[PDB]
Amino acid sequence: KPFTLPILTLGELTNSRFPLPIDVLYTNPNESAIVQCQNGRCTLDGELQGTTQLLPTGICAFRGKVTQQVQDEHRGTHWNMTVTNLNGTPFDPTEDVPAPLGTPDFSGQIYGVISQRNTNTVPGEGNLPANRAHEAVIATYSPKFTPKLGNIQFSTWETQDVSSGQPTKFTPVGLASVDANSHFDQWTLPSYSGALTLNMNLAPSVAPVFPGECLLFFRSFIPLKGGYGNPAIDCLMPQEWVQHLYQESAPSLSDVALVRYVNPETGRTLFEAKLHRNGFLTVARNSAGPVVAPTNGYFRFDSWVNQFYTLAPM
Amino acid sequence: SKPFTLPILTLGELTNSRFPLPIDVLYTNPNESAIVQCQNGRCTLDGELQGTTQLLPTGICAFRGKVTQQVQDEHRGTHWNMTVTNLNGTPFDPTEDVPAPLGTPDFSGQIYGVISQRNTNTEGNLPANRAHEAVIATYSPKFTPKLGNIQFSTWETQDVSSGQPTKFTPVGLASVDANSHFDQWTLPSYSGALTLNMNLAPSVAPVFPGECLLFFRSFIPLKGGYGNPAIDCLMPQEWVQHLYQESAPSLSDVALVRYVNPETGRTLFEAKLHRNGFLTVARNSAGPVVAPTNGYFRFDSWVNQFYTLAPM
Ligand SMILES: C[C@@H]1O[C@H](O)[C@@H](O)[C@H](O)[C@@H]1O
Ligand SMILES: C[C@@H]1O[C@H](O)[C@@H](O)[C@H](O)[C@@H]1O
Ligand SMILES: C[C@@H]1O[C@H](O)[C@@H](O)[C@H](O)[C@@H]1O
Ligand SMILES: C[C@@H]1O[C@H](O)[C@@H](O)[C@H](O)[C@@H]1O
Repeated sequence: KPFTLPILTLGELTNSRFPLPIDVLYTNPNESAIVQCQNGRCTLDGELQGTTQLLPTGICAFRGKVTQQVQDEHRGTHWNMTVTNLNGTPFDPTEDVPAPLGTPDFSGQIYGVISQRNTNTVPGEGNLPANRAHEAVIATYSPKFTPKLGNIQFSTWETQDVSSGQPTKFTPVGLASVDANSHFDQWTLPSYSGALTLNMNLAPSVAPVFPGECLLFFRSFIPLKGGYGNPAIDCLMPQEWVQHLYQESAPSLSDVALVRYVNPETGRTLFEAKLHRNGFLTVARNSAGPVVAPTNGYFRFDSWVNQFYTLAPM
Repeated sequence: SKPFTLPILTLGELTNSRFPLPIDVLYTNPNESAIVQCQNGRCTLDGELQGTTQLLPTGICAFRGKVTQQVQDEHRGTHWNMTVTNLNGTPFDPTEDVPAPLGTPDFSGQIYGVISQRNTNTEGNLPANRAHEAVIATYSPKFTPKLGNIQFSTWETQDVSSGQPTKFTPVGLASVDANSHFDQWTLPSYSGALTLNMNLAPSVAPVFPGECLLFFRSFIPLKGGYGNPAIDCLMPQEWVQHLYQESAPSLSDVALVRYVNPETGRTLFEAKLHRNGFLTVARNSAGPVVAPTNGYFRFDSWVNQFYTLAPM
């Protein structure tokens, strides 16, 4: 079965690591961190890895139940919530994944909304349940961030109106802050089972091997609740590619696919890239920053090549 | 002729095309009195997007633009006038043959979400940001997205900036009380109340007796109050994306599809997938379809509109 990519253009793609549109292609050759994100991880023959799942709505989402308000040294009102799988089934800590699928894969203060729809109903309200929603922040670097253990902590500005024991949804919106104390680092993994514990079942790190090549990312700018900053989240492949590869399950015929970024209006190749078996791109570029190209561009699969192939410089 | 196909995503791998929600259940309501004419999640089987439908899951019920004016509510809250652009940032051209900017909500209600802003200009060199909860009343006379401007309301009374890039991220509904006018089949008046909506995707309905529409239903969060609101789409967003990609010619008015249990390989029921992009089943009851969420629709064959469905 022939390998293919979707023909979605850049303006028709979304980020696999946060629910955002793709804004720009981006490189950063001098990156010192190990790149080992756990969302948006899928091999070219369709094997999901890390905490990757298929739903755009599941990325950095949680589902579970608040248990109680809990004490924390930091500003705001804090709440513990048990988390299930996103489909509502209990999370089994013995499954070979790093954390429930969809769990955030970076250090930071994730801003969003916690909502609740009670289980118990009121006969006088037409047998309908009570609801509430409030802004919330999940500090994924917190020692109380233990999604692999089945529970996480979030904070609210709201001091009282979060109910114990009720079905709870976290909808991610952006970051609370990127100030010095907010520990935003997109390449630092949370400790999924808590402070001082080793993460397990991780999708592998990715890196260029060939001289003069660097990783190519699909970058999205992420909203901020407050403060100064222009934070971005870089993914290895957009969510649509994860969905496409998963569907197709086409055998990989070598370790490296040649892809060309094409202008569909002019028919011209703007540059070429290696699409590696483990699900990431490299290009021959010697600079950091955006790739300035029209957002109607798209990657076209050309052929299977190998580690010895020399890319034309971008 | 390029063969027609559906994705092999199961129900638990699908999302709603009318609000950013996972699909929870398949659903019927044969006795629905409303005309069904939603404008998001509209795609013909040969890949033609219709209504306000666009491809991004992040674009559904999203807005992008700039705030122009602050107006205090007479009682509580603050209203903000927002010019809106296309989601890709380009100016919205009201002369384009669409009902409203793609992604515009397609139902009456108070849509609850978060307005966020990242300023354009900067003596530090990083832009200032803010976000607050917001509500967009799509039934409001000030909801005129086809004219390039809408209004949202906030609890926040001051901290929303004019002339700065603004994003609305939808989250759910503010209320489904009587005074909140939630009706998922009532279209907003995209240009205001006394004006006719234009360029609409057509209404959908069974043509053959004994059939009813089959929906992909999602439950939508509420900011407050009592309720268990739901939003029904004709096809999930992944089907819109797939059909658009494939652009396979339609070889009859109807693609017969079977909902299959892959564990047993058995067909649970069959449905008609109509050319204009919607499902009907032979069912004479309302409510969820009780089936495993690892079930999925498989394309069987092109059939005629006169084909008689096996009763569910
Ligand atoms: C719920 C809280 O309301 C306050 O007025 C705001 O200043 C905070 O940002 C937060 O939204
Ligand atoms: C930099 C400042 O951050 C704060 O949280 C906001 O409330 C202000 O509007 C401003 O953007
Ligand atoms: C910003 C507003 O803060 C208040 O405390 C809350 O009661 C409202 O629901 C809203 O979130
Ligand atoms: C019915 C009530 O709606 C309000 O908005 C909420 O703040 C309460 O917790 C409760 O659910």
